[PDB]
Amino acid sequence: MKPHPWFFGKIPRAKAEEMLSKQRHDGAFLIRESESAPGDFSLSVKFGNDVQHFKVLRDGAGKYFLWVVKFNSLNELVDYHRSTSVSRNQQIFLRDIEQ
Amino acid sequence: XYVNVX
Repeated sequence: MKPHPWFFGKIPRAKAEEMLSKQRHDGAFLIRESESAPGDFSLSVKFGNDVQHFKVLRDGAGKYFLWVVKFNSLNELVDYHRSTSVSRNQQIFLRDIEQ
Repeated sequence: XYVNVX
């Protein structure tokens, strides 16, 4: 198969912002491993000229989520948010980076 | 920070 082009591993928050601020399309994102919280994943995404950061949460049942809908994998969370906004105030749909 | 916390 093909590996996922959105997983960037352990990269700083500032480095994700520098990279995403240079993307052209709204929704360009990456998943990175948080340095502030070891073991947590951070979803960094571009909207307008800004770069917003979302913490990938895990509930008591071990399911991943951003708000209320629960997923069995990061892969499913990411794919679901290609057509459902990651934000409750803005319409930010995840779309792959131009590598 | 994080838009979704809390």
